[PDB]
Amino acid sequence: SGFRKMAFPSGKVEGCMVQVTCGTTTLNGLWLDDVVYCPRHVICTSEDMLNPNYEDLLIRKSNHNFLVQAGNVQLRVIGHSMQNCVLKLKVDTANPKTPKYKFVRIQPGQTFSVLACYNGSPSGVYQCAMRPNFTIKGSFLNGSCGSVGFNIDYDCVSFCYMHHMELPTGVHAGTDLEGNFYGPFVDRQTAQAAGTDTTITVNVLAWLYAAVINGDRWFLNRFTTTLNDFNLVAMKYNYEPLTQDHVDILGPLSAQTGIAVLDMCASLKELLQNGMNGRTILGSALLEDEFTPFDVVRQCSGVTF
Amino acid sequence: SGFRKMAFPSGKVEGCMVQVTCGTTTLNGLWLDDVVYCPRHVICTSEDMLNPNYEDLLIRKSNHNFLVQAGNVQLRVIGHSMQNCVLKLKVDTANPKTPKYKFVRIQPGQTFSVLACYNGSPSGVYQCAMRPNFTIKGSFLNGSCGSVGFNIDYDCVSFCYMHHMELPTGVHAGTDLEGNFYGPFVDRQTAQAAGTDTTITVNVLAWLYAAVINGDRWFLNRFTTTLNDFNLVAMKYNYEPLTQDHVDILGPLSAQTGIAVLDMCASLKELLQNGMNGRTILGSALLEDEFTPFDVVRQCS
Ligand SMILES: O=C1C[C@@H](C(=O)Nc2cccc(C3CC3)c2)c2cccnc2N1
Ligand SMILES: O=C1C[C@@H](C(=O)Nc2cccc(C3CC3)c2)c2cccnc2N1
Repeated sequence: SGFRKMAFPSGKVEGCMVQVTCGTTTLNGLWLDDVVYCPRHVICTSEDMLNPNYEDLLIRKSNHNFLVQAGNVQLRVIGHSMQNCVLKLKVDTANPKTPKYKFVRIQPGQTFSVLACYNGSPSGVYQCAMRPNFTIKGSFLNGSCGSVGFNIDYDCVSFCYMHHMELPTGVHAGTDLEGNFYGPFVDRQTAQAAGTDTTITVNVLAWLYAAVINGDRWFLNRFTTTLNDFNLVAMKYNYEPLTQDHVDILGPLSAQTGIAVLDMCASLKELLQNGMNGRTILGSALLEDEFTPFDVVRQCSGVTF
Repeated sequence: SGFRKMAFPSGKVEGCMVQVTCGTTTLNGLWLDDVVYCPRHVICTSEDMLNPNYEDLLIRKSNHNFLVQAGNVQLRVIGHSMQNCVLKLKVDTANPKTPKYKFVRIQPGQTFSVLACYNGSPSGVYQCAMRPNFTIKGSFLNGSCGSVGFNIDYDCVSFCYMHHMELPTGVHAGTDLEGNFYGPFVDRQTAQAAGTDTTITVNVLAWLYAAVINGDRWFLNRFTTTLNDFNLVAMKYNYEPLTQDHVDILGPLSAQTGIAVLDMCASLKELLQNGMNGRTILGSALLEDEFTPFDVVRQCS
């Protein structure tokens, strides 16, 4: 029993984290095979950050301007290039701890584990969702840039996120490992703001299924609904539309618990309209939207890595 | 900024997890140097579970009755002994991935990371606290026994928990790595039940200090309180007593934020009275009690 916000075990990623230094800037890099990946903003100083010309800053650098430290060992940089907003430093040694991996771009609503790091040293791991407004609600201080997010699908690490910056609201923005931002953000010091966020409906439903599986059933009711009626309610409460694909994805949980997705939608309708009436669900007084259907099934079935 | 329930990176522990089998029972063990630690109940059968006599079950076993698998490899067991409620299996290979480590017994309110494991392979990592009633609110299925809890302050892993069982209420009980249970529990399937659980007051206060550090002040008020009046009110909401030690421990957070500990106590009293009136603190609509003072300073500043 029990249901917790759970991250993937982080060991396979821990063996890839290094420190990257350029001038007076130190941040984290990801060392896979013979390349170190890190945010291209490592090459900027204070003045540069206001309006950087990255190609022009980069052409001025030699390999020896980038100091890469893996533990207590310096790696030799033998090449450098940029891909979108990530810098790729070719080094003279392949990482002997390189896991089986891929680079994947995730969709809003999908979850991943973040390994927060400082000076190339992993400090903490936590689970995040990519918000509908393409931010993440992370926990990051000065020095965390280049921290990465990932999933593990089998023995294969899927890297999906590299941390680039904090927005003024205190939420976080970054890129895939091919250097494309999630969201309408740019890597420069200027006023930027996230869009208004919405709640991830399919995930709330997943978590309601988790609650039922763990014995917490007070919110169930005799009623059902239709997709269109439910979506009018979702829109009113700043919930993402529920699609037929979402309904299909929750199919397993529906069959296991005997509660059809649109029956559970009728539960969720009532919760939005009436609140929780002083009760909790899985120890929370708000509706949790950072577990996917896959997360719920995985944790309520004991899958291993 | 931001504030998350954060676990330690699990890699140092992952490299120590093995599978232990005895008869038809398989669970997890922790392989450090040349010893594998696991719950002694691995040697029980169905019959045994109400009133096992562990010394009598153990004397009947040989080394070769214990199968230990580390990844794809069998380890050879060359010795065994029991210490309290843990079995220690001496094996013929020291674990080359053994981290710097120590065994520490923790007190209620302390937090740690759990690496949940099945068949000797890591499933997930999450953060837990030792509740005042000596249970933890974990996430554990059949096969999770022998999963461990730990902290990593610096490069040294401090092992503080090994998982043994789930109580009827769905909460979890286990031992330190010297095999002494937390709380009044025993490794038997007799009816046992945890004490009423209470809120960890010192941690709630820590987390209110975290909210102030992250720029949120809405819940403060102009009042203070004596320690004794605070405790008289807080007990009525099932909050643990706050002690002078706890007040001392909050001193650094007090000094960082400019808010005296007993003024923060006054804020908490009002929150218990009023609720949150549709607001949140660090993203929660309930008061959070699974961050320690030490955790707050580590994650914020
Ligand atoms: O998440 C973080 C990392 C880091 C940060 O946000 N840097 C940062 C901010 C704006 C723009 C840029 C770059 C693209 C041009 C980088 C930080 C420094 C100090 C305090 N908190 C944090 N939080
Ligand atoms: O945490 C867990 C592990 C495991 C469990 O609780 N085993 C267990 C229960 C009572 C007593 C004993 C031993 C000392 C005599 C062991 C379990 C089995 C089935 C369903 N859920 C779980 N949850």
